[PDB]
Amino acid sequence: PEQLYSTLKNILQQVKNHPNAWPFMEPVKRTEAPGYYEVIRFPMDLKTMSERLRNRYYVSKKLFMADLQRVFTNCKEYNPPESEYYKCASILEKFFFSKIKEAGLIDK
Ligand SMILES: CN1CCC[C@@H](Nc2cnn(C)c(=O)c2Cl)C1
Repeated sequence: PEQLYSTLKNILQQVKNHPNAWPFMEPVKRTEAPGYYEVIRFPMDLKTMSERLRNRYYVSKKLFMADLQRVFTNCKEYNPPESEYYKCASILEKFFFSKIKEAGLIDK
């Protein structure tokens, strides 16, 4: 557990401090995206992920990876490809992928 928790903490740290992480630091507000919570069925953001991680809710890598991936896929499904949010999501998603591959967390 201690090795996994250490790895996941470092990953989320690097992701949340990335220059393209800013759109994902807090949950999407209804007022800023009317209808978001109708069309995006499972919202996720990095504050929520930090709360879940700190609460020791991620006893497997799989939940953590799925939640973090969904931050980016939600963004890239909702927003226009030419939007800054979409572009940030694409960049940060690639960073995320590099971090999980670096840690040996991809399925063998
Ligand atoms: C709370 N708010 C702070 C600024 C950035 C924003 N991020 C959004 C907003 N709307 N939508 C639709 C998004 O996809 C994102 Cl990432 C979230």
